[PDB]
Amino acid sequence: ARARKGALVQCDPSIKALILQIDAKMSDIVLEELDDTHLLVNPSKVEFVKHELNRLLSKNIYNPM
Amino acid sequence: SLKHSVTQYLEEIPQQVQNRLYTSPATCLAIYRILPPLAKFFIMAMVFNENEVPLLDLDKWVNSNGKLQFQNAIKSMKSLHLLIPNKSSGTLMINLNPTFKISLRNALTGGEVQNSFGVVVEENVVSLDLLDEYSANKWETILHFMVGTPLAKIPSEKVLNLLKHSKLMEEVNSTGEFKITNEGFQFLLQEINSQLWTLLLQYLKMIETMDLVDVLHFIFMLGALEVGKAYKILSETQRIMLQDMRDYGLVFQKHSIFYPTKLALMLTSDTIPDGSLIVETNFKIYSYSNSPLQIAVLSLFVHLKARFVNMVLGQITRESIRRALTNGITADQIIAYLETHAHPQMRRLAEEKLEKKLELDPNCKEPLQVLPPTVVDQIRLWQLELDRVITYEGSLYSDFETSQEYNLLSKYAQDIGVLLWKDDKKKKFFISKEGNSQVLDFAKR
Amino acid sequence: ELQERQAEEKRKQNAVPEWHKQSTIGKTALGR
Amino acid sequence: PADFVPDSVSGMFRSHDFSYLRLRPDHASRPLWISPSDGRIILESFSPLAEQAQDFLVTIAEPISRPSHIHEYKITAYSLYAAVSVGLETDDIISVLDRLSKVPVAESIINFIKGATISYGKVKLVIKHNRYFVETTQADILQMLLNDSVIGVHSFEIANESVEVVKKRCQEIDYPVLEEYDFRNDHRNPDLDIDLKPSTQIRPYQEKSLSKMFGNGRARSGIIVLPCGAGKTLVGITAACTIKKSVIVLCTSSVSVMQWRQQFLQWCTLQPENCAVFTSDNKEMFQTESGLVVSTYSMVANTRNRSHDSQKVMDFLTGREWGFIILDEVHVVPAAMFRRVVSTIAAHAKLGLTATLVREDDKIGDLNFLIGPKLYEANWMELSQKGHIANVQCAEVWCPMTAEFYQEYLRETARKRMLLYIMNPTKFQACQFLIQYHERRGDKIIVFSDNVYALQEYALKMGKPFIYGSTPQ
Ligand SMILES: Nc1ncnc2c1ncn2[C@@H]1O[C@H](COP(=O)(O)OP(=O)(O)O)[C@@H](O)[C@H]1O
Ligand code: BEF
Repeated sequence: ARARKGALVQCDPSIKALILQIDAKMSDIVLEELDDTHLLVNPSKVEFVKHELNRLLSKNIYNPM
Repeated sequence: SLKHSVTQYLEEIPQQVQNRLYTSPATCLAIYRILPPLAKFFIMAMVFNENEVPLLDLDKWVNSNGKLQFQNAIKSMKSLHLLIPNKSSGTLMINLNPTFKISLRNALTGGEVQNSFGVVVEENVVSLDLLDEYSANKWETILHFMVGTPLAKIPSEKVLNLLKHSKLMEEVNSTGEFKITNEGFQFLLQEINSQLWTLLLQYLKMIETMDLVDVLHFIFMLGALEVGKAYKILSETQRIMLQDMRDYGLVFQKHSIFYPTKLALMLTSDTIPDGSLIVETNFKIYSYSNSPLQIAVLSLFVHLKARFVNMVLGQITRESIRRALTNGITADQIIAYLETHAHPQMRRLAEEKLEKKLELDPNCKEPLQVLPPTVVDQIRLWQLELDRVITYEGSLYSDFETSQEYNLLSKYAQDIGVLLWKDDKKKKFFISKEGNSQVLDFAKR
Repeated sequence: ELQERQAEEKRKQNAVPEWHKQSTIGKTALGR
Repeated sequence: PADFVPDSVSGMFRSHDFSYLRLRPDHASRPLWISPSDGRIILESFSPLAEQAQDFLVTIAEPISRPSHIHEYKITAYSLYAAVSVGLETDDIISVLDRLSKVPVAESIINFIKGATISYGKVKLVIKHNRYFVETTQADILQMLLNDSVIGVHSFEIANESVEVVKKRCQEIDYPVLEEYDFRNDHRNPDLDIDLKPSTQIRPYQEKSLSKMFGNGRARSGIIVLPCGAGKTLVGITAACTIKKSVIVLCTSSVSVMQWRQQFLQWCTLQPENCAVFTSDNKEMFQTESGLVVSTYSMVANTRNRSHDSQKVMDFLTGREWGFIILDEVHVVPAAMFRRVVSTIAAHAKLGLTATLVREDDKIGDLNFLIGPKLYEANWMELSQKGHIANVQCAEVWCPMTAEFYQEYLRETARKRMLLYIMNPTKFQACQFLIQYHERRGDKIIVFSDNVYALQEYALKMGKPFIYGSTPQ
């Protein structure tokens, strides 16, 4: 019997690894690993990872000028 | 869902208030028109005869084929309380509402009407020059404000208050701006008739304490009035409402006599193309439209590049689509707008594509897709990109003393539909923030 | 009948796969 | 744009709104829209006069996109420079442009057409006895060419190697050079009697390409672009058959060179005795007065290390004065060193054949002063619907990266990252299923792979043949 407030993140392996890399740079991102498709993240960092992660993914997609 | 929305509102009205709504024949004539054709046939039969007819006689009129319609018609007729079911002598006699019966008879027979249709001053005016421009501009001004495109004059606070208080055009003071919502895009998609009912229907619900019956006596009476004619002066509540209606581009006032507008008659019943566009594989847009409405709506999810007098050219971009999606517009709505506003040339070639598809293999009937399939897939794929990251709010439960307790609490959350994830091996589960309090209370008990 | 059978086989040889018939986005992603 | 009130939505178009101009009463018939600022051309393919403009536009405007209904062209200096070459003056372009345009032509567009459509046809470069003379039809040009800082009826010599410099210099100056060959009156060069056999069937687009070249009657140097497999090889055969003079062919492969000779022999009436193949295998050259040498750029562009067997052939090629050069896959000539061949070898006319006229760098535009302008280009979908080329169900399969490999993808560097996500196990499964499914369908499958290591691993895992650089011919 113990509750822990947080944000449950559901995603795919590829997104999971990206979150880990961001967690490696910023420790507070990930609070605990649940499974291969679920992660616990800090609520405050949600608004920042979502916008920054898109910039990182922008490299994989070619936007013509 | 034009009549359904209006009919649905009339059902929630109490029967005691519905009786008052039938006093004015003007409203009765409109409420008579909204019913299905079969329902109207029976109503016209019962109105002029002062007798009671068993329901079995009504069934005899309908053929076996139309039996299903007879169920919807009777259910809809009974829901409005226009048809009063009276059971006596072992028979379920059927009768019409006396007030509705009397009101209909007076109008059809030319009897006293209590000025339900108004009066005439014989001071006709020019409608195309002023009325059409005024209401079209006034109805366009609210749309430009809705679309967000700049425009000097802004709508009055009366309608603005209604918009914010309504789900349409969600606003935030902290943001300091107004943006369209999912239903807002649907509103822009609806035809002018339904596009007017939605704002009016919201107005009916917004008003509080102006009597509910008086508001309906005015709106329905407005449709009866004929454009380009004068009407003397009306209820006290209707006076402020008349000014309020002037803000919606429904009634034009010179400053004693009020003149209805084209939109007033358009409310009762219905009534190359402008707005038609071509979509290429290069995500380019070429709209054969010369009108701010088509241009304004296209800019929601299109990055315009140039324009001509007769046509407007643009290019779809991820940024423009992302901006539209951020406002809550679903890709299904976007494709519906494109499909239902496709150029005839696209339809003809698309029909040929279907004919060619059926010509080669007529066994299967593939859907008629006007625009190339790749555009739909890419637009849907862009939607998937936004939905990639999924996050919830809640609490994680762990450190359970016994598996039975872990299963009990986790099973309880599943029963109430607040469980988001669980793992038997780790004896941990996650529940939504909404169900946190319920789970905690169950844990204590 | 053989020529009709050959024509049917010829048509089958030219028919496109199933995944081309319908847009397979909603279905589960390809894999093992 | 005079006395035109801006619209409430005019801000969406940043200096691009073209509503200030008026539309002609005959818009329903005229199929053309002209952009007064960027030169973009929107074409109606479902309205009258569409076919009459589908050919004129391609000559004066390059095609950006040509989908089913609405084609998109654009007028540029290079596009105009290509049209002015084939007997076209400013008046013809303006007259047709106005007659087909729904909107009036702006003054800026008129100015642009006038400037670039008057340069062609005042300076000629001629070759005699392996000596390059810049011959001009008027004496006034001497005060220009001889006085130019770069250069150096009147005719003066010019360095053979410096051709690449003067030709680019001629682009900067008002008058560019045109390479026209009057093969009818050229008797000094030995002629070759070859013709297309009756079995040949010239497709309609092939005839149109030739008409744009021989319209005036004098062969023009330039580039012809046709879809892959459209028959670019046959295009060179037709030019050789009508010119009837010694010709040399450069092709960018060893197998392809073997393809050209077999195609030459099959399509035209060239006797085998007059044909010589200059490849790595055999190095014997024709001894007849006129013949054909089919080689590759590496055999003509190499300068440092040439074999003793290949050195005599190079002297054989250089000693004689060729009358025509066919550069197959001309998309490789503007390279750093391949451009040297155009200045060294002697030829009175030059032709370029390539299915694709685009490349990563900006040197593609240099082709104008290297071999000449682009004469003709052919659509892809137009031939697809006419049965000339097959229809394709293009597809793009998205294979998700496996979790294990993707972990190394983040830490690994760019050079090694490529190999990591190219050999994910999921791709192996998809390829095997597709191969089996398509094989039972009676379809011949081709699997491309730029990575040799992956090619061998895939080939050995599936027991199928593989080909790459080291494999012998
Ligand atoms: N007129 C024609 N008649 C018959 N076959 C032709 C004709 N034109 C081209 N082909 C065929 O097209 C194929 C490709 O020719 P090729 O010159 O290699 O094309 P490209 O160089 O444009 O890729 C060959 O099989 C050739 O025989
Ligand atoms: F394959 Be070809 F030479 F375009």
